[PDB]
Amino acid sequence: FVREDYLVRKLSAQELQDLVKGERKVPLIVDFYATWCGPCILMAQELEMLAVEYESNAMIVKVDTDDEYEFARDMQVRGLPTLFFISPDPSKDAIRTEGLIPLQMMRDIIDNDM
Amino acid sequence: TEDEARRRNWIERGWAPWEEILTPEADFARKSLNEGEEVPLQSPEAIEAFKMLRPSYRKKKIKEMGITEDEWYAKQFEIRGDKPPPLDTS
Amino acid sequence: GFELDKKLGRPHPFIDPTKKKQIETTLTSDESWWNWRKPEKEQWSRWQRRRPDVETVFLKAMAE
Amino acid sequence: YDDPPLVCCFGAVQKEFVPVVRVHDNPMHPDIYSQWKMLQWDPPEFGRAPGGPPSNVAISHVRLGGRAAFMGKVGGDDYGEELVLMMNKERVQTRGVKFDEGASTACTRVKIKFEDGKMKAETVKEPPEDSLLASELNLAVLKEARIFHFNSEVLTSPTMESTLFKAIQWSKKFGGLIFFDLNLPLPLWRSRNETRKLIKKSWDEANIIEVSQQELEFLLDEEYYERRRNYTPQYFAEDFEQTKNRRDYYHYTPEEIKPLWHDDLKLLVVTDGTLRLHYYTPKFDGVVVGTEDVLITPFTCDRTGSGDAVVAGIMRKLTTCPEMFEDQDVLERQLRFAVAAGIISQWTIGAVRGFPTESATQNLKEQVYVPSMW
Amino acid sequence: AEHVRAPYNGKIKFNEDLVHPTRTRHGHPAFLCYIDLSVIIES
Repeated sequence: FVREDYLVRKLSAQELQDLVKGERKVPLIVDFYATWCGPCILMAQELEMLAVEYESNAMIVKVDTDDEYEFARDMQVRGLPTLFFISPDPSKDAIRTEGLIPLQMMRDIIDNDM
Repeated sequence: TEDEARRRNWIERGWAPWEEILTPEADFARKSLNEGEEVPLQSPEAIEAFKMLRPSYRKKKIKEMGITEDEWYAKQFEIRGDKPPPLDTS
Repeated sequence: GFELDKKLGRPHPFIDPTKKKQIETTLTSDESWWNWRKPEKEQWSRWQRRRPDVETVFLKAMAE
Repeated sequence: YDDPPLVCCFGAVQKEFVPVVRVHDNPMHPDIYSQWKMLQWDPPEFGRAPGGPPSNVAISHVRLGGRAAFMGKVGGDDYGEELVLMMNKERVQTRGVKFDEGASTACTRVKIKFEDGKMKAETVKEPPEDSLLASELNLAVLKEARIFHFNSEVLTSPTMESTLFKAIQWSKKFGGLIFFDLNLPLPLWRSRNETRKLIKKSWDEANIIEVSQQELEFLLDEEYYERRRNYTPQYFAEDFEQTKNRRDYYHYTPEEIKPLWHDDLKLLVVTDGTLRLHYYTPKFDGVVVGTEDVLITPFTCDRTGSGDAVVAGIMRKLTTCPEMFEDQDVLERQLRFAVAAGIISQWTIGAVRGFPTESATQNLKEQVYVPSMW
Repeated sequence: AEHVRAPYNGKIKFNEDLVHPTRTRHGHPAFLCYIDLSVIIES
C-alpha cells in the first residue's frame, strides 16, 4: 500500500558473491560506501536516481565497508566512493571508478560498456 | 543546647574543627563581613587583613619580624587551638 | 614647527612632543589589591579587534 | 619567477574520493542518509580532518593566496576535461597535466576472481590518473616549483612510483623541497610492517612530512598508545589535571618519533584534526593548540577536505616565511593560520566548494586567538 | 548614585592615611572618604 522510499539494496559479501557467480542479464553496479563518509551522501542520491532511470535494465546494489571491510580490500577498493560496473557477459572485465562521477558518466558506461 | 549538639556532631557525625589555611583575600572576606556591608573597618583584625591584601605589605611585615619568606609560608600551616596532654608511655 | 601648525590648523600632534612626559612607574601587581591586578594570561574578549568602518579606510587613503 | 613561489602537486586529480578508510563502530541507518550528518559532528578519529587527492591541496593553496601547478595525467574524454576545467577555474596551472586520448578518466579495468571461496579483483589496466610516465614530466614546473607535494596513493601504482622518484630527483636537483602528505589509502592499513617497507623509500626522500595522529600511531605501535589512553589510576590521580578526565592530547616525545626520523627531514607535523598540531624539527618540538566547531552549523558541516586545507595553509606560510624552520615562536604563529583554514573548510558541504580564502582565514585566526598569539 | 570617571590617563595620587578602609557591596576593597580629599592624576 505504501511504496518503499529506497530502491538500491544493501548486500552482504556472501550475497554479492552468489549474485556475481549466478547468471545475469542486466548490468550489475556495485557501490561501496560508509555512513561516516561525507561524499557518500551525495553518491547515495545519484544512485537512487540511476535506479529510477534504469528500472529493470540494470541492477544497483551497495555494500557497506564497515561491515565488509576485508571484502572491499580484496576487491581493490582504495577509497570511497567506489563503483563497480559488472557486465552480464562473463568474458568482459569489470570497470572500477573512483570519486563522485557525474550521473551522465554512469549512463555512458552502462549503455556503451555494459 | 550548643554543647550537646557539638558533642553529638563529633561522636555521631565525625565533626572536627580542621584548620582552614586561607589566602589573604579569603582571610579578609571573613574578618570584614562580620562588621557590615559598606562600613569603615574598625576591628584591628579586619584592618590588618585589609593591609595584608597587598603582598608588598606582607614582605615588609616579614622583614620587620626577621624571618624569611618560606618560614612565614610554613607558619600558616600550623595546628591551631590547644594541644593534647603529652603522651606518657610506661 | 609646532605652535605654528597648531595655530593654522595644519596636521600636528594633539600634544606637543617636547612638552610630553612619561607616567613614571605604577603599581606592579605586588602593591595592588587582587581586583586591580592584570591577569597573567591575556583573556579572549570578542571585542579584541578594532571595528572596521569607512573613516579608517578613507583616512589611510588620504595618508598615502 | 613571480611571487609567491610556485608549488607543485603530484598525483591523481579526483573529485572527492576520501582515501583514508578504516572500520567505524557507530554506523547510521544504511538507507536514510539524512542521519549521516550526525557522523560529521561525531566523526571517527581517523576522519576528524580527512585528506584527499593532491588536486585538493593545489586548489586550496591557490585560494589561500599561493600559486600552484598540478602534475598528472587524465584521459581525453569529457570527464577529463571537467577535471581540468575545474583546476583552470581555480587558477591552478595545468601545463603539467598530460592527456591520454586512449584512456577513460577515473576508470580502471579489473578482473573478478573467486579464489579460495572468496571474491577478489585484480587490475588489468590502470586508469590514466595512475599512468603518468617519466618522459611526460613538465621540467619547467619542476624547475620553478619550490615545494613538491605528493601523497602515498601514488605508491599503490607501479607506474606512478617509478615516475614519482624521477620527479623527486629533478625537484631536488633544482632545490625544491619535498612534501610527503601520507594520507594512507585503504590497502596500506592492513599491516604495519608491509606499509613501513612500502613507504620507507618515499619517507626518506621527504623534507616535510604531514601525518595524522592515527597514521603515526599505526606506523609505530597502535596497541601501545591505545593502552596508554585507556589507563586510569586505581586510587588517586598523579596531578590535579588528571582528575578532570579531559580528552587525551598526548604529545609524542622525539625519542618515540626517532624510528621515523632521518637526516634530510626538516619538519614533521602530526595533526589531531584541527585540535592539535604537533610539530617536530631537528632542534625543537612542540604543539599548537587549535579548536573545531562543526556544531555551529549542523546542516552544512562536512569535514571532507579539511586535511587538505591544513596542508595548503602550511605550504602557504612555508614558502613566504622561510624562518619557520628555525624559529619556534614564528613557526607556532604561522601554524595557527593553518588551523584556521582547516576550521573554515569544515563548514561547507564539499571539499573544493568550501576551501577558504586568505582574508577569511586571517580574519578567523584573529577572532579565535588572543592578540598576543597572532 | 554617581560615578566619578577619570578624565585622563595617568597615575592616581592621594594620601591613603586620610581615608578609611572598607569592603564594597561587590566584595572589593576600597576606601571610605569622609572629607574633601584631593586626588591627583598626572597625565
